[PDB]
Amino acid sequence: DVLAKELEDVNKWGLHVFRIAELSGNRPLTVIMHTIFQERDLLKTFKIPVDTLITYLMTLEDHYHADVAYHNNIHAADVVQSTHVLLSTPALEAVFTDLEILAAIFASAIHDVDHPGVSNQFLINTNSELALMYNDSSVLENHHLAVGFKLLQEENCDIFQNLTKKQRQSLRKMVIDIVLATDMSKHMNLLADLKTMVETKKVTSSGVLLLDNYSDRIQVLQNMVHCADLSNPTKPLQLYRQWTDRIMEEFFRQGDRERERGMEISPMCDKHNASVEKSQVGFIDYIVHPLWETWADLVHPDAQDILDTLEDNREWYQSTIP
Amino acid sequence: EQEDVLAKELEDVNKWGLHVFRIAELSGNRPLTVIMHTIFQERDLLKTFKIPVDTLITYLMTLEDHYHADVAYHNNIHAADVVQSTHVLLSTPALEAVFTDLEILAAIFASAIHDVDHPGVSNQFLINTNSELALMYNDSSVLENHHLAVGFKLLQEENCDIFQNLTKKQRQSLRKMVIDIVLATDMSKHMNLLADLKTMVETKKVVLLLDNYSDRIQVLQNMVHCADLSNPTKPLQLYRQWTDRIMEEFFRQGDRERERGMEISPMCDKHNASVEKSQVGFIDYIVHPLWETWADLVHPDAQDILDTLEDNREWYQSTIP
Ligand SMILES: CCc1cc(COc2cc(C(=O)Nc3c(Cl)cncc3Cl)ccc2OC)on1
Ligand SMILES: CCc1cc(COc2cc(C(=O)Nc3c(Cl)cncc3Cl)ccc2OC)on1
Ligand SMILES: [Zn+2]
Ligand SMILES: [Zn+2]
Ligand SMILES: [Zn+2]
Ligand SMILES: [Zn+2]
Repeated sequence: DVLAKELEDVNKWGLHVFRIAELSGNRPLTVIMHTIFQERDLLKTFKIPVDTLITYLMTLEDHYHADVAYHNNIHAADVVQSTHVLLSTPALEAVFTDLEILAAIFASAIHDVDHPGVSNQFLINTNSELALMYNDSSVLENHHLAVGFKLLQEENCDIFQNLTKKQRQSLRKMVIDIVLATDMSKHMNLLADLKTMVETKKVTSSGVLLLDNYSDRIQVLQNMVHCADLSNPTKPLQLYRQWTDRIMEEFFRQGDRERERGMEISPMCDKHNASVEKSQVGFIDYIVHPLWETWADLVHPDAQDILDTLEDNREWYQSTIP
Repeated sequence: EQEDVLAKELEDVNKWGLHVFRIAELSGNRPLTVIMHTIFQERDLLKTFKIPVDTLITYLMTLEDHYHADVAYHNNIHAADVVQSTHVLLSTPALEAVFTDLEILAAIFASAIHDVDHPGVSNQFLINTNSELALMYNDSSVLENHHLAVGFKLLQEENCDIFQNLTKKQRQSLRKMVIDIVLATDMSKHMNLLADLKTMVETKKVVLLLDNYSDRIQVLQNMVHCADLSNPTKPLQLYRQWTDRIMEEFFRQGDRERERGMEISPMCDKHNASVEKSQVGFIDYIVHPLWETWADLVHPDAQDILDTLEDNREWYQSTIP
């Protein structure tokens, strides 16, 4: 009831995702995905049985770790809802097909599933079986994908059962391309290519973005989901601070884990040598703002208020460095 | 008698155009084991790396056992041949004293495991059928990722860890080079590999000089890549055998495709085949553009390899009706 009222803001940047998580009984990924699928009419279009969709969403969400402070179901829910908003941006109206929309949203939902709360390097340096399976290359991101797809095989979980072989192949390719691009090691080349697109940006008669080949289409989708993944600092300050607390909590636990084991502590993971505020400022300056400024140019002027909030939020963290 | 003829055949171990098919029959289908062991002795790798001999043999036999006997081309003879060809490419004068013993071990081990557990079908067939392997690897270099994982997993079998006396540092560095090398054996990576090698031939520093790890690995990746694509550069009676073997494997995949109502892959249709035209195309578009560029890097070391290639191409041409 109060849930239904929070869920009207689903098309809005700055949805109260933590409140939705409390009111859904820790089912933000399920309720938010279901709402977006109903709103986009994705069950009708792709003939998804509603019970199959809910069983799958529940299974997926169950495979995010409740012990993990940042890379859990709430963050998945947030990235999903953020991608949903970015997909609705005026400059992208009627640009992407239903299957392309479904891919970006499915990709967002599965994109951190079964995340252990430690980095790829931690997994590589411990010689984990996961690093062994994936030859030390995008270990986590390959795992998120294989889990997200594998869950379709559980009882009544195949939400794609009515898609044709061509649709399934197309969808699967797009999902893999998007999630593999969520590895930060790919950040600089994604951004470089977004920049190049902005430099040679074309618009149709209808005033929306022209993307006429797979390469450019997937590039934008990768950058969109990447933007959603890195959208925390662009959110209302009250939301951004809760995300900040959770990432640091998760980073510190990795640091305590590395310390116990006599490993080099990873950057930002030392709870005894932390500058949370200084780190948020550098994060915005070197990563978040460069990316969002380029996105904003791509979809000008749709994202202007997102960028203004970003810039407000950085100044707050600056004001609060000791 | 039969043990003596093997020994005299392995004397050509340092030569291009070893009689690898003879060695396969003479060792009782143990070409990878006998050729790897010979090369490890020839290079003093058992001493340098303090690999116990029983451990080496046990691992080599284990690895060899995980190549498929029923697979016409991507079996243990192919692996023995890539191993031996890499060994010969490593001994080229232009590259003398360039690579460390670990880098040598990396390239040889990578050659050895580069196709282990190959099912005889392409990545695409595995993708299209929704196989477990393609699901695990997200349709991305499915087989090559697998080859690596199997090669490394086999070290964990009883008395198989041939890197047990390597230090933590050596293990970390070897592992990273093997991964880099085998992953470049995916043909989807051929164009960027060639281009990158073309760039290095141009900004060539000289006995070749290699500054960073980017340049060191790039050469090793391309060397193993050349070893992998060396069949047409071999004495004709060997090349003819390799062509017969790849066409048998391709036609078998075609038969499986035809069977399943799938689109038959290029060169896999035995009812619409041009073995001779395809070989000339293979040389012109892939093998010769790469061997020409390797020959340019090691000038003049690969003249005879490149002459054999140009001779074999003209032979296959003559055979076109
Ligand atoms: C370079 C300075 C710097 C500072 C931080 C810490 O800040 C944050 C970092 C991240 C963050 O890095 N998330 C993340 C992504 Cl998008 C992809 N792969 C792995 C990870 Cl951990 C998500 C949210 C944050 O604050 C609310 O990360 N880098
Ligand atoms: C372009 C025409 C063309 C013709 C062929 C057939 O010829 C051959 C092809 C191959 C061959 O393609 N080997 C291969 C490599 Cl190096 C890497 N990944 C997968 C594979 Cl199957 C190995 C040996 C051959 O005969 C000497 O392949 N492409
Ligand atoms: Zn991630
Ligand atoms: Zn994420
Ligand atoms: Zn291969
Ligand atoms: Zn091969």
